[PDB]
Amino acid sequence: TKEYKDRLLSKQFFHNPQAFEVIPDRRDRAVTFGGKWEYQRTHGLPTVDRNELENGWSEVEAVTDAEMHVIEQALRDISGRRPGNFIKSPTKKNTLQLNESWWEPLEFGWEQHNKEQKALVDPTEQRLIDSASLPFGGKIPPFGTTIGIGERIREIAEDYAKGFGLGPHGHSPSHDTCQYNTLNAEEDRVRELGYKDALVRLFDEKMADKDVHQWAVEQCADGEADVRQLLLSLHEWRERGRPPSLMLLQVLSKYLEQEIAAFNEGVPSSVPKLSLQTVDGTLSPSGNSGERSGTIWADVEPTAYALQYASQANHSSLDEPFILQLLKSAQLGGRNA
Amino acid sequence: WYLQNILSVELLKLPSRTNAEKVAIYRNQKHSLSSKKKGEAAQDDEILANIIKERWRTLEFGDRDAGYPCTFSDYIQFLNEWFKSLDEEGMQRLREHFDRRIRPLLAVMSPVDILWLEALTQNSPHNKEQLQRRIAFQTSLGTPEFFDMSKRLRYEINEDYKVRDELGPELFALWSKAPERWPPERLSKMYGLDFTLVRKILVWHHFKACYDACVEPDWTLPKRLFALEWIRDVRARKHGLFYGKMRFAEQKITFYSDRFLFRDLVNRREASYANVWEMDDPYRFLQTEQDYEDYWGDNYD
Amino acid sequence: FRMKGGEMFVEYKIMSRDHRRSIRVEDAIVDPSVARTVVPLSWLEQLRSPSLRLHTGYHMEEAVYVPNAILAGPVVLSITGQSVPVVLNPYFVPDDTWGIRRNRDEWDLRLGMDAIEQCTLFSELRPGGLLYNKLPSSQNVTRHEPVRATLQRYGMKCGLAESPLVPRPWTRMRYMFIDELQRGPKLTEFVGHNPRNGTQWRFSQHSKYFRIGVWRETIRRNDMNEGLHGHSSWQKSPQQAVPEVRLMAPYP
Amino acid sequence: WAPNMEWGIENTPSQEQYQEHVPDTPDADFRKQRRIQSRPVKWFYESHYTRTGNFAGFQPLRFMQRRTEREVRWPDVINAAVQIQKRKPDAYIFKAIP
Amino acid sequence: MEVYRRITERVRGALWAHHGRLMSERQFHRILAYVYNNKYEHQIRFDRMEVVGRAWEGRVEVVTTPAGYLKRVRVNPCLEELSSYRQQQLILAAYADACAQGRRLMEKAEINIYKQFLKDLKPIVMGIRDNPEFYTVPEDSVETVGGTLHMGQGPTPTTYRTIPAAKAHIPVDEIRARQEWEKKWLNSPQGQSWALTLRGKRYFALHGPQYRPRGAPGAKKVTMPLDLPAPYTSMDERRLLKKNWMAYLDNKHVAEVMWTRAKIADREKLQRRLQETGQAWHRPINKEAVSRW
Amino acid sequence: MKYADLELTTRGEFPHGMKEPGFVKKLDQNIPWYFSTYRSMYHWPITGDNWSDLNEAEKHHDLHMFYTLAWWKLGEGIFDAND
Amino acid sequence: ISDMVEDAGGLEVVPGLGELDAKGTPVVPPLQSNAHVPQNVSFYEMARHPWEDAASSWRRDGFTEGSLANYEAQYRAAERAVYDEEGRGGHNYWPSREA
Amino acid sequence: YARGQHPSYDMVYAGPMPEIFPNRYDFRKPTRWDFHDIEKQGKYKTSGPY
Amino acid sequence: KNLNSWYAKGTMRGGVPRIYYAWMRPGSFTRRRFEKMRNPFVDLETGTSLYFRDTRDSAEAVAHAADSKGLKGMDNAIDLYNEYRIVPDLYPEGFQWKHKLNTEYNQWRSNTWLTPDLIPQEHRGRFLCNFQLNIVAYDMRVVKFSPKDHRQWIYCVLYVGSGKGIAGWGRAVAPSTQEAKKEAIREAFSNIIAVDLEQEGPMYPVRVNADGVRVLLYPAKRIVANFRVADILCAFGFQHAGCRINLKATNNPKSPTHTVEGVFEAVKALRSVSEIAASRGKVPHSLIYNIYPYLEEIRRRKGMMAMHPPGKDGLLMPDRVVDNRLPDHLKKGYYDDVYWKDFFAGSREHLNEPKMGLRGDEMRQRLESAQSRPISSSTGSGRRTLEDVLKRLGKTTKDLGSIPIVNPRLDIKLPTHIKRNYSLH
Amino acid sequence: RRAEALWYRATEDPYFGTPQHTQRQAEALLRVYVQTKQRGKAIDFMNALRGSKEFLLGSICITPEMQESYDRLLDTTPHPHLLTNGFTLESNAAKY
Repeated sequence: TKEYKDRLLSKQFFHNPQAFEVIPDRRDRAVTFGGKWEYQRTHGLPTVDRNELENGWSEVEAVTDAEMHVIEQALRDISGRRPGNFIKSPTKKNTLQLNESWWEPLEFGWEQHNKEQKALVDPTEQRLIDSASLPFGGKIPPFGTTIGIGERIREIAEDYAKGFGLGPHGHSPSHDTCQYNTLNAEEDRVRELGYKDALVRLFDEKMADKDVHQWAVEQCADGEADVRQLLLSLHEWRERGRPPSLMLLQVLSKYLEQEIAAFNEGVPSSVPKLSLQTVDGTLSPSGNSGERSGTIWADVEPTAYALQYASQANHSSLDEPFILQLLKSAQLGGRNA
Repeated sequence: WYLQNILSVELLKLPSRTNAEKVAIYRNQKHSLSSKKKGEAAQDDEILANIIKERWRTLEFGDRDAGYPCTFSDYIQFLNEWFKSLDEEGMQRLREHFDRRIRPLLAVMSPVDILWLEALTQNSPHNKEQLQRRIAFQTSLGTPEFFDMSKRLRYEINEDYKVRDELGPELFALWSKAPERWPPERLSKMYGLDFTLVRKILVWHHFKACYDACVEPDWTLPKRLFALEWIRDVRARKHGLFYGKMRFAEQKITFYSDRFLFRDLVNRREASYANVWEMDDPYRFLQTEQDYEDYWGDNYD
Repeated sequence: FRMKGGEMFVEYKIMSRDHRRSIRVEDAIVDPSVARTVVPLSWLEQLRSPSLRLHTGYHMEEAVYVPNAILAGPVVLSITGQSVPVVLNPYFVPDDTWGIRRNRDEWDLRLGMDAIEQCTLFSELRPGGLLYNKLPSSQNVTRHEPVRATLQRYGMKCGLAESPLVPRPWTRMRYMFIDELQRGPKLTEFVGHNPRNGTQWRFSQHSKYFRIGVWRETIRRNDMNEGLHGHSSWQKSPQQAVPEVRLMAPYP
Repeated sequence: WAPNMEWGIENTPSQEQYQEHVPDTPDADFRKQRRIQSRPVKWFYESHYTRTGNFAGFQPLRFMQRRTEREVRWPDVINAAVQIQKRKPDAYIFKAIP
Repeated sequence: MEVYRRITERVRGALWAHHGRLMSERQFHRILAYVYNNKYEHQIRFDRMEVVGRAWEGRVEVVTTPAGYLKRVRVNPCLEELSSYRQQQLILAAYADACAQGRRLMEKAEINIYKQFLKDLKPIVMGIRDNPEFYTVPEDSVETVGGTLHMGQGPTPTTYRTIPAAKAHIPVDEIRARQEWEKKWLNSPQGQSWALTLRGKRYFALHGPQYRPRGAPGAKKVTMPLDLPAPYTSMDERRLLKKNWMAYLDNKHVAEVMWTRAKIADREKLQRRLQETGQAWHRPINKEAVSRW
Repeated sequence: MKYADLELTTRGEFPHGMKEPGFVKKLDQNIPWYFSTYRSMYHWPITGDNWSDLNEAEKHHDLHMFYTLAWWKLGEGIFDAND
Repeated sequence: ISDMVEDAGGLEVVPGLGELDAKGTPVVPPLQSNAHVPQNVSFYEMARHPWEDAASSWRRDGFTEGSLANYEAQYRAAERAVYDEEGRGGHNYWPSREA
Repeated sequence: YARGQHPSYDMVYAGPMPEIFPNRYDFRKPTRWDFHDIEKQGKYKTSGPY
Repeated sequence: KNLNSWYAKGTMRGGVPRIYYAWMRPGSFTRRRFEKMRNPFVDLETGTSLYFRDTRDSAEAVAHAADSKGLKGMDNAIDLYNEYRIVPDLYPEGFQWKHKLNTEYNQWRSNTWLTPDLIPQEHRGRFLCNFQLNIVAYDMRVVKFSPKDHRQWIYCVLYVGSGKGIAGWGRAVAPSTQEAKKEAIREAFSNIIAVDLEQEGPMYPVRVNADGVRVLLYPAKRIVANFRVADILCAFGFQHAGCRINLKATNNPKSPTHTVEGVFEAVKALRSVSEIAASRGKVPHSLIYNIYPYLEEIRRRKGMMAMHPPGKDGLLMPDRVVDNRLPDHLKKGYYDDVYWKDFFAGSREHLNEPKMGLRGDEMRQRLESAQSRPISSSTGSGRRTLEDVLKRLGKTTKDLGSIPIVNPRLDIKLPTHIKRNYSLH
Repeated sequence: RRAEALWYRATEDPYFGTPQHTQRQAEALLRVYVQTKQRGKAIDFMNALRGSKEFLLGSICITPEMQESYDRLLDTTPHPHLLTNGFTLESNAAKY
């Protein structure tokens, strides 16, 4: 208030006047008529009267059991397992980039970012990192040799690659005993399945050579659907495996209807049948139990998806003249990398 | 030159932005998304201060007839008029300047950087050639980063409680409003550090705060926070006739059985207090006239 | 400490100097006009707590008039707001001539300048506080003056550090040097008998005993050389044993 | 408040502190790492309470030690560590003092 | 206390395992200190109020402060003659009854603590959760190196979604519209008249910040609720990686160990939940949920 | 202020302390134990409140800091706000 | 408890506390409590934010006024010149090198 | 306290008394063993630094 | 009443400086492995259930009958930073920064990195202490490689010490002066010894017996021992100690060898005070200032603070699934109301299609980052792609601002560019 | 500094010390500062006078002699930014 501000102004002024002037004279310090300890009756800010201090709080809303159920629901929702934190995929396992100057030579995710640039982009304008310029053969040096550069590199790579969270068996992956991925059984399983989807597999085997722009300007009539949006979700669903969007899924329901029936012939009463139904806009394949598309996987890593997918090379991932492309590929054989 | 390259800042110009630059730095600042490059993060104030650092770095000394801003005589003459001008508070601010900038380097000084040091004012050491030779050999023996004193203070232990976020007094205007209702124990929750270091932060905090309100500090706050330690120093002195502060090498060598603290612990679990302030007030230690004199002996008033 | 009508009412606890016997007073008046506390005589025995330092109850005990009263002391008052104890020699007036019983159970007890000169309540006295009104009349007090009139007749012109010559009062501490937050605890050697006698500083390389050792540590820099050249400040390492070395630093 | 403990650098005189007479110059006594020395009255300007006392209930170890022995038997140049003393020149050259 | 230690430990682990962001422990403890001062500010005035207990029929009247400080004991003189022991146990029972009452109010205000601190940690979990990039999986899914396999038990869950698939709808929008409805109201016929009615002056006071004079405590203006969109705000790992990678590794390492242990908490709370409602058994019988991995 | 355009040919060294020692071939005293054995009287750092009429400690610290800032060229082109 | 009573001033023996009167009422009116739940002691409306009034426990190192006015303003200008360059009211994603 | 139930605050509990304020930098005060020239430190002038 | 002043202690050794700790040893200074949960225990999950043992009885934990949810006190986490320090810190962290290598630490801070052949293998990158070598006494012993061939094997004793705490002594036999010196220095860095200098001396008489030399280290007011033994104790940093050997220097055997060996043997036999205490299971008076935060939190957990919420466990169990994950064509529009139009410009994790929404300029910038990948023959053509066309023009691949081409090195016609990139913008 | 230590020992001394400072001791200290020409000290001291307890009580006053002598010091003595009445020109300063 005015009282507070004024007591404060006199406090600051008699503590140092020369700061409250416009041409501040020299402020050397002189004696206090109180005694060598006048800070005892000058010190600290001014203090308010206590009854007002403690009472003068205006009544506060009783945020009620309603909002409480809301918020407790918020947390008991987020507490759920986000997917990969248990087993981090090479992208999060290798995205490391230390601001330290010893880190950048051994380009950390060199070979992984190479694999990603080889698989998921065109060979015509893209990068590739080399174990030649990379220090230790590009790979980490063995244990006994380097006086500790490779030591601390392995250790930072470890601690950035450690997986945390509960897994499907009920233990952090470094629990004392409950082992995971024993003899690489998880990548064994994920090979022996692959992340392969009925619906997009059928869309493939239907189009099977068409240019996506061609198919899209087909299925979108003049006013029926926007080619922008339908292309967008078409792609983001085709590669980078997602659940197909609402509009694109209905366009599929109409366009694939022949292959949809050919999938829906021999069902008995009880088995699943690929039913492109979007009763609720929940695209989670565990919400549909993986029927709105033929997906095992309730959420696939976009990039391991796209890795298997681009290894499925029926798409024209090589713009070359064709007989040359196949001649080079055959002659340079199966070890072409 | 000083007015020019320090106080006449407007005569400085920054790298003028492009508009893709403006929009994109806005877009990757006002929301830091995933997987950003490291090229969007160098701010214009850090850039202004780095440019002034380069100004002071490339200031050179010699007769001003050449392209030089000034000679050693000109510069130290200005220094002398100024250092005579300095009053108390001027000298507080200057000695803090020394303490934060130079003084931490005097301990990391090296007989390797004698060349670079004399380079600062462009002096010429007596053996400049024998130096350049060996100093080059030593600087060869270690990484170019391992020997540049421009980068020998770049890590701080306990990187979570930095000092840049304590120059604003935590809940300042709540304990500047009744510092009898606000002991150290109400804010010793604000820092997840050891207890002694937390009280140490708190007293430095009250100081930053009183200084900034430009009011007199209460130099009895360190005493009122470390009263136990205060009286223990007083009795340590009175016992072993020394002055200063007691160091752990002088402590008693009593070994307490595993559960010495049960008596104190039940007295603490049961003792309730008429209200909060009797529960925690700074004179809950002081029990006898010996305690009160060992406390207020320093305070002859 | 509160005002209900400007007049200040402090809460304190009067205590025998040994804090053995104590008597609280909820809301007492603060008149910066009587230079002594006037408590009722009945407490001369409630707070007479005969300790050793004070053989009898108090130290000073003198029949005074204002003879009405017994001026007694020293009694350790402690005001709620303040953390410093306020030691007084209160007048102990009897309740007969001066029936201090104002209302039902109230008392009409007032805290004196004898105290306000020891509390942070003093800052309420220099013009601007809550007691500069009630201050008695004298030439250094204009009663109803504007506080700003007094500050400007003394030399108030602008804000605090408004004109840019006066530094900012909050760059006054651009850094608090708390050693375990920043770069660890110093390496503390001594040259002497003790930590408190000897000094921080080893003897520089220029000593008579160190120059052979420094010459060797120069030319044969890779073998290990006997000498006192180590107990010097100049050392072979890039790191010289100059004081306040932070031995646990992350990056030295 | 610290006492004025005995056998400081300042308390002690020469023939005790060092082992030669050393002038008591009130100006520029470099050996006491001292620059000037205004000598106002001992206890006049300090406050009165600070006059805590004079402690000397310990050993003047610079000057006299308990159980003195030649630190190093060989060579003969060593006594106890309380025999600090510079070198005595041969026949003493006495200038004329202006 | 450990309710809010558990809560914020799980929120820490959240804002990291749900987004590559770290909360600054400066903040982590500013939160707990705000709850602790919540409790100090309750306890303050709780110590200006009384609870009165009374022993048999009300013969012993014990006057107490809700924290449990016995202040007075008015006794019936038919109790002075019981004994020394039975006097003790009777005043003790009267104390105990008063303590029951005070602790009844103490727990009636600790729910207010829960609720203010909850309104506090709202915009933080609402930050991590009420953004287009917020998604979980079913807790039964065998999360594989490349994604999430499926569950086998209890088919067809009900995947919710807390967010409008439409354009963005944020609380700042809702509150600005709240004041606009308030504005149109205080313009409207029932508006301007109810505002001159007590029901309106009461609302104005108990909820009008912009009307606090120069000096009054409290919000001195109107505030939009807070916005902390995690997946669109690198919180601390930026600063940590810039300054030093050591602090980065350990700060993220703690956040991860914290979420890991809140997971272990859900796991053992579930474990008892099952041994309660008959799902599980008191000693391992189903090893192949651990031994086939 | 108070300017006169004087000159200076020999500045000191940089008082970094670590200026080489003038090397010597032999020692005038071939006794090394004398550096290990030399006691002295005590350096009582504070006697009572360490008050002295001239400000003998603060003054000297200021006069050392002054010239060391001079030689260090105020010590800020090295780094002040590179952070 | 015996010492809680002592420091509580001993038992004040008041005759006839819970003893009832013929008409069923008690003599010596009982002691009455004044306790409830405090309704204005949310700590957040207390230790609020310093410059804005968002009274909670979250730190947000804000931006100075001016360095947000000019900042955001010229961001708006730069966006209106990059994305909508020819001033037709249309946001052209493909402005020229010069825009 | 008289009863013996007070929560004892003794000096066993007293933590370290930390150097709250950095004292002042201790610049190397010159001695008779810091003489750039082995001449002033003879056997005939210097018997020790102080 | 202790007329031993603490203010007059310690025997001055001239210039020899000995370290003193302000409060506690620099090892036990830092506690990252315990404030930051970097330990085998936090890793190995077992036992993290106990922090939530309280949920044994669901009704009880919701009821909060006893505040004692904590494994060790009132809370699961009460004084995790102080109270646990009460235990004699026998095995302290020490120096644990991997900021710069062990090698570069040893190198910046020690005169041993200069002398690599000297430190044996174990200690190599370790030390941060400037070791002063003091060569006690060389000798010469004839070595008979054969009856006819004899060599002069000089035999050194030396002690490499720094009063900062660390000092070992090595004796060696080798044919030459400097080779025996090096051999002994490496044997010393093998026999390195340290000392808990928190007590700045022995706190009880250590009566050891080295290889024939009866040693007694005892407490004195100040280092009162031989010139050699005293410089050894100062090489350890003992301010208050005193060693006596054989009872007197006429008592045989005496030799520089036996003296160095005996004193180092005694300093080895010495036990720390914290180690003495812990060995007796007892809390040392010195460290009880750590339980004072916990004692105070006891005394201040009265009433409201001990009051724990009713029914609120803090464990808000998993129940359902949430998916705010929108289709990318939609999140491309989602924040357009709330933040800048096209929020999601270029986050790969966010936008499942990584390129969409961007203006061609920023895409060109991604491409400027990207480099020229080699051209196989099929890809190589006598046609001049806009790459070399704009090379010949020299202007820029960033000049074509209005032209919706973004990647000129694509061998696709102008509309083929604009169609492969029409889906996006 | 000697007169300052005298002033404080006059406050404190139990035998010869006076509880409230006398306008004699105050004017005497003023004239000490006026003697040794301490600009900043004299300013702070006049201010701490304006703020004392004795001043406020009106027991100790700033005499006309005090005001005029202190003003004369603040004139003769040199300012850090300003020319004070008491700067004597140099005919040669036209050099610069």
